[PDB]
Amino acid sequence: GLPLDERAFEKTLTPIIQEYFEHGDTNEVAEMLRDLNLGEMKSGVPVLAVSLALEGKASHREMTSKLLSDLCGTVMSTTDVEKSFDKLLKDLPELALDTPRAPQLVGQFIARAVGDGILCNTYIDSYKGTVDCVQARAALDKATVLLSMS
Ligand SMILES: [Cl-]
Ligand code: NA
Repeated sequence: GLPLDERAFEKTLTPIIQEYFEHGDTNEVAEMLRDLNLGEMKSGVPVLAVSLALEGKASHREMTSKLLSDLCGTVMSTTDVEKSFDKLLKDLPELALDTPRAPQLVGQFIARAVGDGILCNTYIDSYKGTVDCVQARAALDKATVLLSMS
């Protein structure tokens, strides 16, 4: 349904993710998440990580895809991951204000998640003809293109 402690959540996880962009140890992030024992807010981690990476270096975005692959199956499930991308698609209109190419970059995050097997290959299809948001559509379309040339 609805997540709890969202505002505090962002305040607590942001420094942890930013630090990860520098040390590159996904196990450090995993330990912090085990300490927090997050409820449904588990799905909020990928969204925040992606959101911060969008405004960072291209290397941070690659490190983020790696983090998602590592965390899935350890501190969160594919179900949490799918919920995270659903949230990401919804936040796209706001994210694009700071990063115009956010849709395309989210497209790569989606393609990579499907490649790493943490996001079902039918995820994109399910949204085919169910999305009104042109930004979400652009992200899904970019993901489709990237997966065709995989
Ligand atoms: Cl393209
Ligand atoms: Na990934």
